[PDB]
Amino acid sequence: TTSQKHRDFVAEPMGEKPVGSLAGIGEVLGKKLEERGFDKAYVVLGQFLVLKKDEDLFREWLKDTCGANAKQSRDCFGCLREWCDAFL
Amino acid sequence: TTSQKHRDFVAEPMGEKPVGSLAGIGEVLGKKLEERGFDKAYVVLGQFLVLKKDEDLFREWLKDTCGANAKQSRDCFGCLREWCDAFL
Amino acid sequence: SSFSQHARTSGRVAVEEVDEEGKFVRLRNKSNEDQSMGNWQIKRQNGDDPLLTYRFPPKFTLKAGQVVTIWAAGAGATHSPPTDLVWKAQNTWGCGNSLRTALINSTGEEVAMRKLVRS
Repeated sequence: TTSQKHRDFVAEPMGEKPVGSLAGIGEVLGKKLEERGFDKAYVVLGQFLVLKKDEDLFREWLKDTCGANAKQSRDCFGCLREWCDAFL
Repeated sequence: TTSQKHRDFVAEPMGEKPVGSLAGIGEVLGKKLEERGFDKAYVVLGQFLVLKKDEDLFREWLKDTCGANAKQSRDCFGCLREWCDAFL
Repeated sequence: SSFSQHARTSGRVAVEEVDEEGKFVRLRNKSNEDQSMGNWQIKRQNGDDPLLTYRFPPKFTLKAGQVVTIWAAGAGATHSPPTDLVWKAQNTWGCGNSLRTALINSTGEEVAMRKLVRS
């Protein structure tokens, strides 16, 4: 159901992990996000929080920022929601 | 150095504390932030993360958002920074 | 194990192991320095059940790399400080699909937590 990257991120607090540590973000999307400014995982976390944990708004923002597709956006959103419910 | 409210907030994860739980945020500031949309502690935390933990930018945004002063903004920034250092 | 573990540690002591059936809770000093845990507390929340709090003795030391295991009364272990403390006042740590274990210092600050969630 969930990739190993997802579980690895959810297991422990993010701290200062690179944006590439999120589930569903690889080298390409990671590079685009870093160019956009969100060059740390917790920054994407904060942008997730600002949209008040709404799935549609976060998925659409991610798609418009980097160009991800349905599966990558879904995995990133699910990982972030689980991390929030496990640590926040 | 810090008021009791600051210690109370820094002690534990925010969870679902309302904006009124933030150190340096009172009834007037809390009401203003809730009117703006920042209706929970985690929203302010996410907005703090988006500005990459910068003191100046965070305090400026707070000042332009609710009209808080130097003391309240300083307390808010300090409490959020220490909470991030403790749990995030 | 059907249980996913999520762990956070801010001090020298981490919540090393949490029993799935509520028999014991095992903590370890993952630092090279001994930690004094006088008046320290363990907070256990099992779903919506009322919080269960265990209190350490007013003076207690966990040396570097060592383990202290707080056993329940129903575990049938042998009480033997400083390595094995038995909670005779509580039958078991409790069971359910939401088990949160937090370590709290003498000042009331949460220094570690380990939460297990089952589908």
